[PDB]
Amino acid sequence: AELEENMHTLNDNLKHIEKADNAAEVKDALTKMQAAAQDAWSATPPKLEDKSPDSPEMSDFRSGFWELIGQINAALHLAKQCKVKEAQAAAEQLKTTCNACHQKYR
Amino acid sequence: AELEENMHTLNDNLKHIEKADNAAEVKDALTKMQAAAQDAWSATPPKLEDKSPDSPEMSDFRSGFWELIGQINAALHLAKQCKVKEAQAAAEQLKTTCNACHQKYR
Amino acid sequence: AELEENMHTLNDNLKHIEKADNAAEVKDALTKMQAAAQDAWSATPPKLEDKSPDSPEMSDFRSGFWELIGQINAALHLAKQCKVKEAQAAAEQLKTTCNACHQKYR
Amino acid sequence: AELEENMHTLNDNLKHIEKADNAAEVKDALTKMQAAAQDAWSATPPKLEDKSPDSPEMSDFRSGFWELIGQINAALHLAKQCKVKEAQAAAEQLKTTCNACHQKYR
Amino acid sequence: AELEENMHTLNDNLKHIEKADNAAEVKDALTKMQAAAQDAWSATPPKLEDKSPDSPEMSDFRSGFWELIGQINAALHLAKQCKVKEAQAAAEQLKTTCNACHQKYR
Amino acid sequence: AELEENMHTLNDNLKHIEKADNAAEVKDALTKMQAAAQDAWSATPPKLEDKSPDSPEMSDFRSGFWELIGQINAALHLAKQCKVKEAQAAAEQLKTTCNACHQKYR
Ligand code: HEC
Ligand code: HEC
Ligand code: HEC
Ligand code: HEC
Ligand code: HEC
Ligand code: HEC
Ligand SMILES: [Fe+3]
Ligand SMILES: [Fe+3]
Ligand SMILES: [Zn+2]
Ligand SMILES: [Zn+2]
Ligand SMILES: [Zn+2]
Ligand SMILES: [Zn+2]
Ligand SMILES: [Zn+2]
Ligand SMILES: [Zn+2]
Ligand SMILES: [Zn+2]
Ligand SMILES: [Zn+2]
Ligand SMILES: [Zn+2]
Ligand SMILES: [Zn+2]
Ligand SMILES: [Zn+2]
Ligand SMILES: [Zn+2]
Ligand SMILES: [Zn+2]
Ligand SMILES: [Zn+2]
Ligand SMILES: [Zn+2]
Repeated sequence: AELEENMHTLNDNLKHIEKADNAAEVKDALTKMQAAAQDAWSATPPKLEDKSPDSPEMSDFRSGFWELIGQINAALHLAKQCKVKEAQAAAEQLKTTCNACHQKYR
Repeated sequence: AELEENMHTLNDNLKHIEKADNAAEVKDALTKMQAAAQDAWSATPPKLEDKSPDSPEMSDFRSGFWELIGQINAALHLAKQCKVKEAQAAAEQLKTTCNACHQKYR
Repeated sequence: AELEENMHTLNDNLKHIEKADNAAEVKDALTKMQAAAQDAWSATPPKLEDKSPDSPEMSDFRSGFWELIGQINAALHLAKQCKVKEAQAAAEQLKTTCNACHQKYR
Repeated sequence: AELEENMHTLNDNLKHIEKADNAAEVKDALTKMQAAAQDAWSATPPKLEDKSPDSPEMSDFRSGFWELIGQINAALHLAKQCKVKEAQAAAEQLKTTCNACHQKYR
Repeated sequence: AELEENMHTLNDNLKHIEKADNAAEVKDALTKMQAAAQDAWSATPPKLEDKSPDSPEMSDFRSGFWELIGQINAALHLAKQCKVKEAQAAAEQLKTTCNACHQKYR
Repeated sequence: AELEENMHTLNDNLKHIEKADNAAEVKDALTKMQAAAQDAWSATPPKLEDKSPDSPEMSDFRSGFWELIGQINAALHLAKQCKVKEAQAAAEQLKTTCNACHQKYR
């Protein structure tokens, strides 16, 4: 999908996680988030169209999705442990990574 | 899967592409390669276990899979155009990227 | 996904079909369209939140996706016959069905 | 699949749900039911082959699968809440919807 | 699925192959056949419920699906070579294997 | 995949099961094992390349995967019952079947 649709997927599933009433919903939403972040990490955003693939900006953009995906997976592990509230709190913390990328490259 | 199993998947499917007799086989194998490279780009290899995630080494390791995946996708586009020989030749060129990573980090 | 994300999926894949250079791309995009239309036909749109499920409006809304999905499948059959231009022309004709629903319920 | 195979899938999975000993089995079976009902709602049954797609009969036939799918999803939510007995009881109630369609159109 | 539903899947997809107008349909149907045969080879049929798993009957029953799956895959290879008529003729030949099993164990 | 890659998949997932901290991990790993065993049961191993498909050796090789898959499924049922330790103990017992095949045919 387009990068912007991956972003809508990330945003909508974060909301599902916040309002989830059970572990299965949190796991389902985190899985959809892992997939969207995977589809996005290789894209090139608008504000970076004019840059060498090896530009530290592109490398930094990637690192951001690398960090996000690591955090998504850690929250998913908590959900697999049936620690629903802890998984939801970890999902909240993701937003720091969303925000840090958006501040630089959105 | 473990990083080493992703590597076996990449290696075996390159061989299928070389010996393929039709576009469907080349597409199938390139698809399996995209998936293995996706599963690998987030891993941390042995020779790099002692490094900051932001270490230019980890960033470089990622860039290598970024490059590989771009080339896999370009070869896949050729196969979707039914340009089997051209796709096979592009698959050959991938090995430069395999080799460059292995020289540094394997 | 939310109804609005199904709509983004339909819109983006129509654009891929228009600019496609081969049958595989058209088939891939039509498949993603079938799936989005399937995810949408059971939803309830905003302008209809206040209506009996059996309201002729909800029945009409459904009929619209029923028609759309039939047309998506017919275009997909053309693509499976490798009739790329004909499939692209059929994809264009879909927009009449998009438009007719939007005029009533969007 | 043919409409009659979707019906066999619905019937067999209802039986699995009745005899299930755990939530995972109920969820698995309800998921297979959602998929079969999705594959069926767009079909046209024998006793209706001679009717305008907009015939209130075809619209009614669709509404029946719309209702069924809503009930399947509600039972699935109960199973995700680990309310196995409640999910099984909701699966029983589905049969009212099966029966009402069959009385008219089977 | 139940063994009898795997059999319905095999039967219906053979019919799709006979009436197919393009390679994609033949491949799609053969793929569904491979999956049904995979789901069946491990089952135990009624007329054999009273037999040691190592009974030469169970071993023979398995061999039959082993043979069938090999033939399904060979027909699929022909379809990937875009040899539609040859794939359809190979699909016809499958029925010898269906028949031989049914004569013994159905 | 090649038979040897199916074997790596079986081996790696057994290790995940041993070190699992929750049911979801055990189920995920057992599912990957079922799939690898399914991909392997139809192969022909090196030490048997020179044998009639109906050779009691090939029939015996198959029986071994038949037994393995039955045991994988039984362990999976325990995991679906949330009996994690019991599922892990059943996964241990699988190794008897791995070993018996390897002694004869590896
Ligand atoms: C970089 C490493 C990013 C991370 C991590 C996340 N996002 Fe993002 N996002 C990023 C960019 C470069 C853009 C602009 C894309 C464009 O086409 O302009 C966005 C955009 C969004 C949007 C708005 C989409 C739109 O309609 O234009 C949303 C709602 C959004 N991003 C959400 C989001 C969330 C919730 C994330 C973490 C869970 C997240 N993004 C991560 C870059 C990056
Ligand atoms: C880094 C960016 C790499 C790219 C691109 C590719 N490979 Fe690789 N590979 C890499 C590492 C760090 C390692 C060592 C992993 C370990 O556990 O030691 C490997 C290993 C292999 C192997 C051997 C696996 C084994 O049995 O130990 C193979 C056969 C292999 N890699 C193949 C391969 C191919 C064909 C690639 C391109 C198509 C490729 N790799 C890319 C790192 C990287
Ligand atoms: C009813 C039967 C519809 C059919 C067929 C299609 N669409 Fe639609 N669409 C419909 C509604 C009720 C809405 C409003 C949803 C809302 O939340 O307000 C929409 C919306 C769109 C949009 C805008 C999405 C947004 O960002 O708000 C787009 C781009 C769109 N729809 C596209 C689209 C296409 C391309 C279709 C056919 C291929 C199509 N829609 C069909 C209802 C219906
Ligand atoms: C209409 C909205 C239906 C709903 C809801 C369900 N079924 Fe159905 N079913 C319907 C029709 C029109 C038919 C006849 C199809 C034909 O080819 O004649 C059927 C058939 C069945 C059958 C028999 C299949 C056969 O072997 O001929 C079964 C066992 C069956 N249906 C089961 C079933 C169940 C369990 C349902 C709810 C969970 C259900 N159906 C819903 C139409 C509709
Ligand atoms: C054994 C190795 C078989 C092979 C190969 C195939 N079939 Fe079969 N089939 C087999 C059995 C033991 C049974 C009886 C199952 C039962 O529950 O009684 C069947 C049954 C069928 C049926 C009828 C299903 C029903 O409604 O009762 C059909 C239509 C059928 N089988 C078709 C079929 C086809 C087309 C096959 C090859 C492509 C095929 N079967 C292979 C055992 C075996
Ligand atoms: C026969 C019925 C087998 C069963 C059951 C299992 N394995 Fe196996 N395995 C088998 C063969 C014939 C071979 C040799 C394949 C070859 O190409 O030489 C193997 C090999 C392995 C290996 C080594 C793979 C390699 O790198 O060469 C491993 C690690 C292995 N098998 C593991 C394994 C496990 C864990 C099993 C049960 C859970 C298992 N195998 C079952 C044949 C059979
Ligand atoms: Fe659970
Ligand atoms: Fe083709
Ligand atoms: Zn797109
Ligand atoms: Zn809920
Ligand atoms: Zn692993
Ligand atoms: Zn391996
Ligand atoms: Zn070939
Ligand atoms: Zn949502
Ligand atoms: Zn969107
Ligand atoms: Zn293209
Ligand atoms: Zn069919
Ligand atoms: Zn059970
Ligand atoms: Zn069943
Ligand atoms: Zn059936
Ligand atoms: Zn056709
Ligand atoms: Zn291979
Ligand atoms: Zn864990």
